[PDB]
Amino acid sequence: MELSFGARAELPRIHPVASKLLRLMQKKETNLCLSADVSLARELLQLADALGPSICMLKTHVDILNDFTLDVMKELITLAKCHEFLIFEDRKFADIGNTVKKQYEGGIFKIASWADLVNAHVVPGSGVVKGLQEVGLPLHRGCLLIAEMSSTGSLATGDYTRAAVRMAEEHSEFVVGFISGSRVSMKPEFLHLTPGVQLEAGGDNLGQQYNSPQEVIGKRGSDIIIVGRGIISAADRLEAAEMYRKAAWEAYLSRLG
Amino acid sequence: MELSFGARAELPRIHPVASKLLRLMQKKETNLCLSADVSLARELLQLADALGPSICMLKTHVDILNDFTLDVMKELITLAKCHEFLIFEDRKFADIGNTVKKQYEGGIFKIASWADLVNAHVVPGSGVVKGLQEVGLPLHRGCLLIAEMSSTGSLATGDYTRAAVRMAEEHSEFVVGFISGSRVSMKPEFLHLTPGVQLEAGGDNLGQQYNSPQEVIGKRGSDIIIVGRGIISAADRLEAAEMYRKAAWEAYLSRLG
Ligand SMILES: Cc1cn([C@H]2C[C@H](O)[C@@H](COP(=O)(O)O)O2)c(=O)[nH]c1=O
Ligand SMILES: Cc1cn([C@H]2C[C@H](O)[C@@H](COP(=O)(O)O)O2)c(=O)[nH]c1=O
Repeated sequence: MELSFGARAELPRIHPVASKLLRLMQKKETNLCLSADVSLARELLQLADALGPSICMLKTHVDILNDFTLDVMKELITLAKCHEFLIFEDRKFADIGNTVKKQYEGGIFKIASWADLVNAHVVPGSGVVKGLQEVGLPLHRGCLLIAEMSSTGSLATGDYTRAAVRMAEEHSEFVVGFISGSRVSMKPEFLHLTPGVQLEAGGDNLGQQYNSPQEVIGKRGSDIIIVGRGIISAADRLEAAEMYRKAAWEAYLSRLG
Repeated sequence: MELSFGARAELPRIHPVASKLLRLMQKKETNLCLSADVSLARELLQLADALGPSICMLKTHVDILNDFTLDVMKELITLAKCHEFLIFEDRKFADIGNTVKKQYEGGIFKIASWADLVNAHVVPGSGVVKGLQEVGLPLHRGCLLIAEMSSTGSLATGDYTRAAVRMAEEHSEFVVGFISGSRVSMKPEFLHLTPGVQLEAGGDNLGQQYNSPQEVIGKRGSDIIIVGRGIISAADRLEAAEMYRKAAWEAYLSRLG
């Protein structure tokens, strides 16, 4: 018996960040996360403003933002609050717990001070989560664990995926879901976000592999599609975002029955 | 048949950045990499200058450097040239090929412009290496693949480690070695760098596990020790670096018989 996003937002064990996300997904009829893989602050803010109404989440990539400052982040947060979407930073936390804590809080980027969500690879073992949560829990943040990857030759399969699920379900005070290609947890409190999404079949020239919104949401049971080039390379980015939103949303409704 | 670092520098298939490293290791009698996990440029540069003569490599951590600028990295290059050590940036590239390319070249940090070596996780598949290579190849950079991890619960074991070795073998134009706990390749062109090293037994409270220089160089067959807190937390970091250098160097000499 599958629950709607709005009902999942109310589950007793839901994490506050997941609840906030699920409520705005339901309100706005969007389960699309825009991957904003851009080099300029002006492009990031322009896309966030123009596409904000169509998205539940914006995945930032601050490591490639040539003119990052914390003032840009302040402005991005203003747009996120106005249009109602969460900010998910791309950075791949993937080190021992002692140093990921410093990477999350510190440096020039101060990721924990503006990202609602971050993601981590599980390869270090659960210390990666324990280190992140020492920063994320005081800042009321959530984390996604990379349980599967979309690229050719991915090693995030089999027992590796199972380890990611166990690590999430044992750190539910901080971990709110997964980056995955499919549903991997049977617990409805966890979110599933799927990159490697385009309307048409294909890939890229460096190992990316694409599946459609209907396949990943409808057949594979994921919750949210993450789309970069399928939107940003389109002539009309607003229309492209709307096409992806409508595709992902219908696929969700049809699985819901 | 074990070869000295100086002889390995002359191997037919050696990459130019590995040859440079192996030659300075032999010249200076050091197989120590300092893990400069500090948040201030002045401390980084003071450590690089004082410990430069004792190290073959300095592992930077720019994501935690609160006052990073490219001018700081210019001064680090000057010290690296003066004292003869390589610069290895910590950032754990762990994305699809198309995005890691941009992360390596771009943003504020412009890692490829100053780092001799970078490291990647192999979980995405070989596209991670191909994307980095598209930037680093003409710059005579090299990459290290994370084949094993030192932390409790590491998933970099078994077939995962074997996949890392195969990926390195198959990309030897750019991959010059491993982050590992032991020798994982039989090919002497490859470097093995081992973190999780301290003179004393123990660990940390976030899953780090330590082994001694004698164990990891002498018994486990690795080439270089990566040492952070064992040096950084000492009152006199120069004396500590010298203790680690002598331990790792004499363990290496023991192998040669
Ligand atoms: C963990 C993970 C991230 N991503 C990231 C890389 C890009 O920032 C984004 C996909 O962008 P794209 O839609 O332009 O291919 O998602 C994957 O594509 N696959 C994965 O498995
Ligand atoms: C890939 C990898 C990196 N590292 C990094 C994290 C730190 O920057 C450094 C170890 O620092 P430490 O000597 O203070 O524990 O090396 C590991 O400790 N283990 C690993 O397996």
